[PDB]
Amino acid sequence: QFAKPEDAVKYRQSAATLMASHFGRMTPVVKGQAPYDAAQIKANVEVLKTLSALPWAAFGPGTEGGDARPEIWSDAASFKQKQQAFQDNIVKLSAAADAGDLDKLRAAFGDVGASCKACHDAYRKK
Amino acid sequence: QFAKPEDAVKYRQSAATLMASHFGRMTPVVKGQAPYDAAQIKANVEVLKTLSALPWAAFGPGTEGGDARPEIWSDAASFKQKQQAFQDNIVKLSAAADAGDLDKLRAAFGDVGASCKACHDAYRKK
Ligand code: HEC
Ligand code: HEC
Repeated sequence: QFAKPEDAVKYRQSAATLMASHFGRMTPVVKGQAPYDAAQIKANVEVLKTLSALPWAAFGPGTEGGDARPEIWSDAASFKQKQQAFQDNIVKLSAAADAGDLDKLRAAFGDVGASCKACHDAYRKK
Repeated sequence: QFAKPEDAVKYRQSAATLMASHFGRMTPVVKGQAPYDAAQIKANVEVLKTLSALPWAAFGPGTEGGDARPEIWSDAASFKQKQQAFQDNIVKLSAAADAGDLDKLRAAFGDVGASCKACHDAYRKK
């Protein structure tokens, strides 16, 4: 869907911006500093689920650039494993949210965050 | 969810970027220049539906900036009418996509595009 590689870069950076907001805005909830409203979090995690599927299609062939490492493309199966595992962790977060289980939400949230960081450590330029 | 107004601006601009991609990537389909796969479009319009609900919450109080006109806030009911009407047009696009009705999709697509433009004309700085 991208006329030029720059358009893919802009897309995936914007998807990442939205994911960071929808994930990070729950930090105060998981820490107990903001109240836990199960319906609110369920809805927010549904948005995050949709968003968290979006970046990967924007690392398509020829879309090199931004702060994306070339090993994303040269090690395609490994990068895929990381994004699929991240979305697996998102599924677990969804299950926790859908159940209205705060303890499960905290745990799942931590696992998601670790998966974001693990990918950035390997595949995002400093 | 925004620590500073700049964070709201960044969010809504990123949501707009993603909406522009998910809407605009259908242009070749509506024009017949790319093939129509009903399932593909149904899925894409579901993503667009999710995205198209997102910008409005990021024009919250104190989030003035970017290319957002101040009349967004001083005429709150009027701006609301425009975003609600836009999402109404998105619902019509969803119905067309879900039905697998290409003629209905073309028509709905045009109405959505007109709604984007009508808001920008009134509420987005040149
Ligand atoms: C690999 C499988 C990733 C996972 C999982 C997550 N992110 Fe990511 N992120 C990744 C890359 C390769 C890049 C660079 C993209 C580019 O072309 O520049 C990013 C970037 C970000 C950014 C910065 C966006 C920008 O402003 O330019 C943010 C804020 C970000 N990523 C956040 C984020 C979060 C919150 C994640 C988990 C919920 C997450 N990312 C996962 C690769 C990967
Ligand atoms: C008002 C109800 C709007 C509707 C409907 C749509 N858009 Fe919009 N858009 C609006 C404003 C007020 C702004 C400026 C935001 C800011 O603070 O700068 C925008 C911006 C955009 C942009 C530019 C984003 C950027 O790169 O900075 C794009 C690409 C955009 N809008 C696209 C877009 C599309 C495709 C829409 C319909 C599907 C649409 N917008 C509707 C206000 C409104």
